[PDB]
Amino acid sequence: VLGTSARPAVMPMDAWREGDKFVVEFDLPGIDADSLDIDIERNVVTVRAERPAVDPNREMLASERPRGVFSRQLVLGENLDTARIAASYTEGVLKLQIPVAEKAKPRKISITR
Amino acid sequence: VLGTSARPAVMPMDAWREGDKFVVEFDLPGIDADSLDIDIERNVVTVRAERPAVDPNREMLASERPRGVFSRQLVLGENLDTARIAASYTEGVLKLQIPVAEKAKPRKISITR
Amino acid sequence: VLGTSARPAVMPMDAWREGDKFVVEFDLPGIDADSLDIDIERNVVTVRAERPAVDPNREMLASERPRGVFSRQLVLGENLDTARIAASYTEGVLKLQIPVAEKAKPRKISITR
Amino acid sequence: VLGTSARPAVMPMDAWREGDKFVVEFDLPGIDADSLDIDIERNVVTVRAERPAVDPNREMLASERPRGVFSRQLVLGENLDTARIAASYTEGVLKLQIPVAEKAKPRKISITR
Amino acid sequence: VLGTSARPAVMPMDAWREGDKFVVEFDLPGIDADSLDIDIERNVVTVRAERPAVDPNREMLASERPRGVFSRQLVLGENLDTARIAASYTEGVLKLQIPVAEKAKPRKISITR
Amino acid sequence: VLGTSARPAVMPMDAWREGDKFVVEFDLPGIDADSLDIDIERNVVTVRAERPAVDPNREMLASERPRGVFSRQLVLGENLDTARIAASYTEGVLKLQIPVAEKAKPRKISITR
Amino acid sequence: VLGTSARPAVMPMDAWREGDKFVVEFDLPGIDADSLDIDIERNVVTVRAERPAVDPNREMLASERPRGVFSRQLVLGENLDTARIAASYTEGVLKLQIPVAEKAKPRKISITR
Amino acid sequence: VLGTSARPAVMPMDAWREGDKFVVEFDLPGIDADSLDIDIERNVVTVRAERPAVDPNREMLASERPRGVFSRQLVLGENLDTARIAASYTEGVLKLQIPVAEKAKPRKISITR
Amino acid sequence: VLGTSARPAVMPMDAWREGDKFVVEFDLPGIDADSLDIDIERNVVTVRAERPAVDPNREMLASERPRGVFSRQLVLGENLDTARIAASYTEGVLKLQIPVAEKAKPRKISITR
Amino acid sequence: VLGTSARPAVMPMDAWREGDKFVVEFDLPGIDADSLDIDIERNVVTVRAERPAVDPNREMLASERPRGVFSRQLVLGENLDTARIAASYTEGVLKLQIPVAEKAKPRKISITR
Amino acid sequence: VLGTSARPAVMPMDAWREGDKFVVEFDLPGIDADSLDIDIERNVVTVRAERPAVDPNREMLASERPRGVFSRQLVLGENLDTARIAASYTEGVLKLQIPVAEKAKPRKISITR
Amino acid sequence: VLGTSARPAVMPMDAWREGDKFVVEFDLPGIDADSLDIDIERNVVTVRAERPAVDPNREMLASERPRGVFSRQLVLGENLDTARIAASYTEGVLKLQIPVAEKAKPRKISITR
Amino acid sequence: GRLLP
Amino acid sequence: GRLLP
Amino acid sequence: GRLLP
Amino acid sequence: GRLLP
Amino acid sequence: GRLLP
Amino acid sequence: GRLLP
Amino acid sequence: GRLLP
Amino acid sequence: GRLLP
Amino acid sequence: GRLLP
Amino acid sequence: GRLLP
Amino acid sequence: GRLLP
Amino acid sequence: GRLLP
Ligand SMILES: [Cl-]
Ligand SMILES: [Cl-]
Ligand SMILES: [Cl-]
Ligand SMILES: [Cl-]
Ligand SMILES: [Cl-]
Ligand SMILES: [Cl-]
Ligand SMILES: [Cl-]
Ligand SMILES: [Cl-]
Ligand SMILES: [Cl-]
Ligand SMILES: [Cl-]
Ligand SMILES: [Cl-]
Ligand SMILES: [Cl-]
Ligand SMILES: [Cl-]
Ligand SMILES: [Cl-]
Ligand SMILES: [Cl-]
Ligand SMILES: [Cl-]
Ligand SMILES: [Cl-]
Ligand SMILES: [Cl-]
Ligand SMILES: [Cl-]
Ligand SMILES: [Cl-]
Ligand SMILES: [Cl-]
Ligand SMILES: [Cl-]
Ligand SMILES: [Cl-]
Ligand SMILES: [Cl-]
Ligand SMILES: [Cl-]
Ligand SMILES: [Cl-]
Ligand SMILES: [Cl-]
Ligand SMILES: [Cl-]
Ligand SMILES: [Cl-]
Ligand SMILES: [Cl-]
Ligand SMILES: [Cl-]
Ligand SMILES: [Cl-]
Ligand SMILES: [Cl-]
Ligand SMILES: [Cl-]
Ligand SMILES: [Cl-]
Ligand SMILES: [Cl-]
Ligand SMILES: [Cl-]
Ligand SMILES: [Cl-]
Ligand SMILES: [Cl-]
Ligand SMILES: [Cl-]
Ligand SMILES: [Cl-]
Ligand SMILES: [Cl-]
Ligand code: NA
Ligand code: NA
Ligand code: NA
Ligand code: NA
Ligand code: NA
Ligand code: NA
Ligand code: NA
Ligand code: NA
Ligand code: NA
Ligand code: NA
Ligand code: NA
Ligand code: NA
Ligand code: NA
Ligand code: NA
Ligand code: NA
Ligand code: NA
Ligand code: NA
Ligand code: NA
Ligand code: NA
Ligand code: NA
Ligand code: NA
Ligand code: NA
Ligand code: NA
Ligand code: NA
Repeated sequence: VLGTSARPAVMPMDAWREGDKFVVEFDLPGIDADSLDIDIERNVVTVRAERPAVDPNREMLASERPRGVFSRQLVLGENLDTARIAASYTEGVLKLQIPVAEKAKPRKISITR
Repeated sequence: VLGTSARPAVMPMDAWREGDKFVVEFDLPGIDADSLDIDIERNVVTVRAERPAVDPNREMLASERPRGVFSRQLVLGENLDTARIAASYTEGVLKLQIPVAEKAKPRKISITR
Repeated sequence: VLGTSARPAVMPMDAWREGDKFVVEFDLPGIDADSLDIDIERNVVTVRAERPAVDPNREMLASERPRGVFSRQLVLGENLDTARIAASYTEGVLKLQIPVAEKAKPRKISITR
Repeated sequence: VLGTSARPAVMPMDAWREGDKFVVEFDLPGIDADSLDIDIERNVVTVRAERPAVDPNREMLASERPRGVFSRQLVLGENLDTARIAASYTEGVLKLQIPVAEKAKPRKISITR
Repeated sequence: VLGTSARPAVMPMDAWREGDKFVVEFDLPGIDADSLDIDIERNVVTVRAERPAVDPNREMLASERPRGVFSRQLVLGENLDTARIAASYTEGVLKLQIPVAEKAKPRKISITR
Repeated sequence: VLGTSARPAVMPMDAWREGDKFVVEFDLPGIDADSLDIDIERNVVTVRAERPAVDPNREMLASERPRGVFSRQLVLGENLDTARIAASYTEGVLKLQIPVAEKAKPRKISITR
Repeated sequence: VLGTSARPAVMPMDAWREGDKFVVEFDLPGIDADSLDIDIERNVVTVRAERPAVDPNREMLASERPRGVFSRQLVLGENLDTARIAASYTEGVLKLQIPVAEKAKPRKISITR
Repeated sequence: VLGTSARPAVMPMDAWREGDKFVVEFDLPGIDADSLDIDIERNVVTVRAERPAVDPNREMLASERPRGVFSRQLVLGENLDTARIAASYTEGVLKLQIPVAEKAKPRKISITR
Repeated sequence: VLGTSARPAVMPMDAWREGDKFVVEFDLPGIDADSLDIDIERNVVTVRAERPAVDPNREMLASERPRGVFSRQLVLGENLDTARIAASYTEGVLKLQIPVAEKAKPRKISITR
Repeated sequence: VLGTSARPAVMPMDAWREGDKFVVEFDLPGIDADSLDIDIERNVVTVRAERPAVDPNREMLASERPRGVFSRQLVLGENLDTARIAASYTEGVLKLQIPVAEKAKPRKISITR
Repeated sequence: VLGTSARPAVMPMDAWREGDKFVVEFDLPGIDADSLDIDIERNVVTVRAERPAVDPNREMLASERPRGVFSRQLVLGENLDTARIAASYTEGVLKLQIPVAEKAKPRKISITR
Repeated sequence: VLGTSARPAVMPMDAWREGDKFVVEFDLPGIDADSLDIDIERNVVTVRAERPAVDPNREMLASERPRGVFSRQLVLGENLDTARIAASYTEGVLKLQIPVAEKAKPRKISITR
Repeated sequence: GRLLP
Repeated sequence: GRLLP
Repeated sequence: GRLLP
Repeated sequence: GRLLP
Repeated sequence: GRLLP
Repeated sequence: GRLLP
Repeated sequence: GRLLP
Repeated sequence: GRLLP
Repeated sequence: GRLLP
Repeated sequence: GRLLP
Repeated sequence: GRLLP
Repeated sequence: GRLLP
């Protein structure tokens, strides 16, 4: 598996709401911080990472770990204060924390029967 | 994906010879060190890790990351000094380093044509 | 089939424009109205329903009907007056009616040959 | 999906014994009662429904819901009083209730070891 | 593989006519006789067995053997004297022996060419 | 494809009601009439045919046509006068004609809404 | 299955050499002779048949038999006297018999070792 | 392959950033310009084309080329000046050129380690 | 998808007879005429095209369009005047027109019944 | 399914540690004890069984049960006293019991962080 | 894998033009030269080989290598001097060398734009 | 197919016991002897071969034959005198002959019933 | 004309 | 409550 | 010895 | 009546 | 905490 | 207008 | 040049 | 009796 | 060096 | 109780 | 002649 | 550096 910009490798995600924060965690083991990039653009968060390809002159006996470009885009709802995103990378897990900023007097749709 | 002892989750592996050492690396993100266990028994190295299941009372919006028991067994050749294995865990990568201890006067099989 | 928040069961949809209204219908048989929730957030409509799991102490001879959490999200275009959504549930069909509110002087892209 | 008499669309079924009654429920959303037909013939119950095809002149933006002929046949055991079947259709669920009429002095097969 | 009443595990079957008897054999290893049930109802024989699930507190290193509810139904022809069924269980094989009771003056359909 | 008694080759079927007769046609090309057998037993019609295997000493350049035992069983409804079945074989098509004998005062199940 | 000119239905074929004749047989049950066409063009034999579609106003209970256009093309070797092809249709089998006309002094390729 | 409004045929896409322009190209061979429609609505560009079905009275010997409705929707980022889209169609390729209009003082998310 | 000489990319084809001409059309969008080559050799027409690979230094965000070598070979019947082939390329469609030159007194094979 | 020496049929296995014993159980119904062979060679246990093929002159109506050669090889760890293996066969289950003989002062690999 | 005349085993092929010769190589290991046959008939080369089946009385522990009849047919272009084919078999590779004999004044098809 | 050290191409194997010798044969056509390497290490035999990739400047018309690194490892039983392995390569078949050296007084496991 | 699929 | 699967 | 598949 | 597939 | 699948 | 599939 | 896959 | 597969 | 795939 | 999968 | 599959 | 796949 070698991810490219046009066909990125995907990384698995857990996402959950923790009270007033929305949290997303990605398994992104073995990434150098120079690679990690988090782009925010209105409601959309894009995570991009790279793991370099193995030296072509190196004979691997096993080479199962995914390499190249990783990318995933999250479309967040309007109540997420994307501007206040906090990001951390530890133990090979990229964790994003976005505050939830509920609008006042939210719509509640009733269903007719 | 929930790995059990009888059907463990598998983790990807790179393995290569680096001069006088054999190196194996596993992607094992987000493991607490209390979980990691490396058992050596003659020539066989077994790696076992656990990532706890999510609290059943927690509503996940995405839960793609593999959880439960991870396990992989490596059958190493006789020239690997398994007794002198060195193991490290950083950035979510479990790295094993086994010294290579070549026997004297190794057999070289010739092929008749 | 048991849908969860993180892996919802999906329900089939018909959608069509009827003059000045956009209509969406979902097959959602056997849902108690207490379960149905329709969330609107800017242009996105999210439909959520639940059908309870069968009593574990009940021996079913056939249990093919999907149960648990159903969810589907619709991304609507800007001309849809989502604020004026009307929703009804009858004969096991959830019907949504959204007025279409065309903007003035819409862009018409010409193609060069 | 367009079901025909020769290749009917199938509808999911739950079936269970409730004391002295056998109950079967079908998800059959959005069926006009004029369509529903339940034929009983000795021990076999056949359920037939139709959902009309969409007007060919109607441009659907999504048309995932199954249409055409639905049919399923149930072969019931001898203890089911098929003559006394009760059928109801509500919330898009077709429910059948057949009284169970156990024969006297039923056979109990013993197994030799 | 865990069979339930609504989705039973299936067991393989050999069936053959031996002169005046019809014989069916099932591979049903490791069943306690308290579990085995053979129900006959007119022409239909139903075989039901259960193999208990493994103690959840037991860590299995391999657990490939199918467990839970096994069930298979045989629809027998009219010439089978189902009332005189004989059943035995040995070496993990459930064997059924049904006498064949041919009707007098059987129909022989001729084909026109 | 070589059909056996235990795994018969199947032949395609058209079946339809023609007023007071039920008609079934099978594609069974290249069958010698000595092979064709039609067994009727209460409501069940069983069609059995054989096409001999190719002489093992014959080198075929193509041998795509199915050979061996063909068999299909039809479970007919109670209104079919199976005793009065008529069968013909022409142009490689086996045609069955069964008179329909409707019972008096048939049940018509009404559905409650 | 409905074959068209652009996507013909295919029919199974046996082909073999019988001394001085090459024989091909096709399973083509239920074809009216008005439909069958055999075109020969240099070394290529094309077989074309049609089985009419079922009357759209006829409700079939089973309609498994392939209908529409059947076609298969055979590329024959130079020794086949295609001009002297003989064709017969019986019992739903289309049989072609082409005389084999070996050229004088045929090439025999020897292989160097 | 016949695309409809509800199940459009898809056309392959290349997309890339060329300095201050974002370019998208679609393979859309054999489209009459009367068919091509490009709709822009906020950040979303929708491309719609039609290739007429073949005259039903025309016997095609091969008809592999996709026909009917083609449609693809692109969700563009906020920095794309969709209002200034330029579109051209030549050599069967639909090319879109959207100017990139970067916002001032863009957010750069830093990751904690 | 990158086609090579040994594993060419394939392009879809429509082919039909138009009175005295046989017409073949290929979807071949975005080909430079310098690439297109049509080779005729007795009855066989071979179409070869190339679409250059993307500059390796160009980061594509999507690169779905097939590139490299395209090739398809048509085996034409003897009545096709391949020497008089006419070829045109417009709107990304390669169109071939071959006159049909029927031989005198063609064979008409009769089938015995 | 007919297992051979070169492609043995496989039998399902449960394996678990029970204090000071390692236990393996195989579903091997309907095996004559003359067939069962257990070979031990250093750390490897090989289980071999045979179930005879059905008499070719016997017409089976169903023959689903696997027949022929069954074989499975277990590679046991060094702490298993293979020499003291105990084997029993009852109710169609082959049970192996191997005492666990832990070595003194076992290695415990520590992982650096 | 056991190849027969009617379903031959296939062998992989490399083919390339080397100046004035066309070369084809087949992987055909372990063939006795008595088996190899190369038939040429106008433009078509047919390669046929046989590898005998294993003695039925021999118990193989692995028998993965393909056996029986191998066959592949090549349709060569008119410029190939098939009469002057040269064939050699060494190291388990069957190599064919066919001289290329270009016709004078070859057609070059021009494409209109 | 291009085999690498980390994902070797596999070659098919026959293996059998011939009295006092164990024989393994590999289909390895077209290998230069400089490539073949047989490594023995305790009980494990590893076979490694390479077939060079085709010159990138060579246009192949077919290139189906597998190239690159081939590798297969055999785990042999204790009775195999691996030190006395004999290897030969002819007709594209690599043949290994290992003497069988049975231990004295071998264990024979009896099974309790 | 009843038949069991 | 018998039913044939 | 009839049985329904 | 726009909707995103 | 809304997110689009 | 003959063509080989 | 942002685009949503 | 030659035929092309 | 023509060959038919 | 070690075993190789 | 033992070998591990 | 030997390892069994
Ligand atoms: Cl990936
Ligand atoms: Cl919480
Ligand atoms: Cl690395
Ligand atoms: Cl896994
Ligand atoms: Cl190095
Ligand atoms: Cl966690
Ligand atoms: Cl870390
Ligand atoms: Cl679902
Ligand atoms: Cl309307
Ligand atoms: Cl319910
Ligand atoms: Cl209702
Ligand atoms: Cl359906
Ligand atoms: Cl109850
Ligand atoms: Cl409707
Ligand atoms: Cl099962
Ligand atoms: Cl007998
Ligand atoms: Cl148990
Ligand atoms: Cl069949
Ligand atoms: Cl009629
Ligand atoms: Cl025949
Ligand atoms: Cl077909
Ligand atoms: Cl003969
Ligand atoms: Cl007909
Ligand atoms: Cl006839
Ligand atoms: Cl498409
Ligand atoms: Cl650039
Ligand atoms: Cl057109
Ligand atoms: Cl392609
Ligand atoms: Cl015309
Ligand atoms: Cl381009
Ligand atoms: Cl153009
Ligand atoms: Cl098996
Ligand atoms: Cl215990
Ligand atoms: Cl037996
Ligand atoms: Cl027993
Ligand atoms: Cl093959
Ligand atoms: Cl060259
Ligand atoms: Cl051999
Ligand atoms: Cl391979
Ligand atoms: Cl021998
Ligand atoms: Cl080579
Ligand atoms: Cl050689
Ligand atoms: Na949540
Ligand atoms: Na998203
Ligand atoms: Na290495
Ligand atoms: Na290993
Ligand atoms: Na619409
Ligand atoms: Na949507
Ligand atoms: Na029940
Ligand atoms: Na039933
Ligand atoms: Na029998
Ligand atoms: Na049955
Ligand atoms: Na009918
Ligand atoms: Na039936
Ligand atoms: Na022949
Ligand atoms: Na042919
Ligand atoms: Na780009
Ligand atoms: Na998009
Ligand atoms: Na035509
Ligand atoms: Na062709
Ligand atoms: Na255990
Ligand atoms: Na093992
Ligand atoms: Na070439
Ligand atoms: Na060819
Ligand atoms: Na052997
Ligand atoms: Na092995």
